[PDB]
Amino acid sequence: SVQIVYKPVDLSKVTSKCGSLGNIHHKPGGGQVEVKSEKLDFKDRVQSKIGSLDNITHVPGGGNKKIETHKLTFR
Amino acid sequence: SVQIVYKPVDLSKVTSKCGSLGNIHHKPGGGQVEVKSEKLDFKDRVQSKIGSLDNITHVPGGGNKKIETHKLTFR
Amino acid sequence: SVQIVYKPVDLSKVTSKCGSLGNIHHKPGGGQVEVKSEKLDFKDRVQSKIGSLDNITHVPGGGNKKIETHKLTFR
Amino acid sequence: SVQIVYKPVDLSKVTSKCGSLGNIHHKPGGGQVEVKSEKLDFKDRVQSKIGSLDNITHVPGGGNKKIETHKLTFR
Amino acid sequence: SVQIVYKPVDLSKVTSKCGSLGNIHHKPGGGQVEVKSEKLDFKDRVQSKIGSLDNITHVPGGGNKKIETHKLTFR
Amino acid sequence: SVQIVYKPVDLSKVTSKCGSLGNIHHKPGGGQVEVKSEKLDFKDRVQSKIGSLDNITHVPGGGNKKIETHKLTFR
Repeated sequence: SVQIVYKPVDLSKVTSKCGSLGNIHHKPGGGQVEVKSEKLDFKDRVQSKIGSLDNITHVPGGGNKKIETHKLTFR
Repeated sequence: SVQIVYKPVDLSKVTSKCGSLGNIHHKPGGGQVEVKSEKLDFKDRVQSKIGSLDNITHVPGGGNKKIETHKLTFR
Repeated sequence: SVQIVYKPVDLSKVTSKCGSLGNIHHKPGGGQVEVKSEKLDFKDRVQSKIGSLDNITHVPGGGNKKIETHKLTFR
Repeated sequence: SVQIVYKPVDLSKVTSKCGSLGNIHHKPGGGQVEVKSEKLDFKDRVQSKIGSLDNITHVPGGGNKKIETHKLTFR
Repeated sequence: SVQIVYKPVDLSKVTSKCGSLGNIHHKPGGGQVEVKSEKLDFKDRVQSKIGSLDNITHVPGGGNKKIETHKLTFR
Repeated sequence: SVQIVYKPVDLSKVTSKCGSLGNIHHKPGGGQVEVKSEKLDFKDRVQSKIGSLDNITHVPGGGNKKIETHKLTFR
C-alpha cells in the first residue's frame, strides 16, 4: 500500500509600523522633448511612444507581502 | 508499504519600525531631449520610446517580504 | 517497506529600526540629450529608447526579506 | 561791415531694388522659463520683467535713410 | 552793418522698389512661463511685467526716411 | 569788413541690388531657463529681466544710409 500525509503549519508574521508616510514627489518629463522627422520610410509595423508614459508612483501604507506555495509530487 | 509524513513549521517574524518615511523626489527627464531624423529607411518592425517612460517611484511604508515554498518529491 | 518523516521548525527573526527615512533625490537625465541621425538604413528589427527610461527610486520603510524553501527528495 | 552767404546745393540719391523680401521668423522665448522665489526682502524700488518682452521684428521694404544737417556759426 | 543770407537748395531723393514684402512671423513667448513666489516682502514701489509685453512687428512697405535740419547761429 | 560764402554741391549716390532677401530665422531663448532664489536681502533698487527680452530682427530690403553735415565756423 501507499500512504501520504501533508499538513505543514505556519504561525510566522510579516508586519511593519510607520509613524507617517508622505511628502513624495515624482516629476517625470518636466523638460523640453523635441522630435523632428523628415523623409522617413517604414516598410513594417511601427510602435511609437513620445512624452511621459507608463510612469508609476506606488506608495502603499504597508506594502508587506507573503508568498506561500506547496507542490506535492509522487511516482 | 510506502509511508510519507510532511509537517514542517514556521513561527518567524519579519518586521521593521519606521518613525517617518518621506521627502522623496524623483525627477527623471528634467533636461532637454532632442531627436532629429532625416532620410531613414526601416525595412522591418520598429519600436520607439522618446521622453520620460516607465519610471518608478516605489515607497512602501514597510515593504517587508516572506517567501516560503515546499516541493516534496518521491520515486 | 519505506518510511519518510519531515517536521523541521523555524523561529527566526529578521528586523531593523529606523528613526526616519528620507530626503532622497533622484534626477536622472537632468542634462541635455541630443540625437541627430541622417541617411540610416535598417534591414531588420529596431528597438530604440531615448531620454529618461526605466529609472527606479525604491524606498521601502523596512525592506527586510526572508526566503525559505524545502525540497525533500528520495530514490 | 559783416556779410555771410549760405547756399549749398544737394542732388544726392539713396536707393535700393529688392525683388522680394520675406520668409522672416522671429521666435523669442519658445522654451520653458521658470522663476522660483522664497523669503526675499526688498527695501527700495523693484522693476521686474519675466517672459518675452520688448522683442522687435522690423522689416521695412526699403528702409534707406538720409540724414542732412547745416550749422552755420559765427563770432 | 550786418547782412546774412541763408538759402540752401535740395533736389536729393530717398526711394526704394520692392517687388513683394511678406511671409513675416513673430511668435514671442510661445513657451511655458512660470513664476512661483512665497514669503516676499516689498517696502517700496514695485513694477512687474509677466508674459508677452511690448513686442513689436513693424513692416512698412517702404519705410524710407529723410531727416533734414538747419541751425543758423550768430553773435 | 568781413565776407563769408558757403556754396558746396553734392551729387553722390548710395545704392544696392538684391534679387531676394529672406529665409531668416531668429530663435533666442529656445532652451530651458531656470532661476531659483532663496533668502535674498536687497537694501537698494533692483532691476530684473528674465526670459527673452529686447531681441531684434532687423531686415531692411535696402538699408542704405548717408549721413551728411555742414558746420561753417568763424573767429
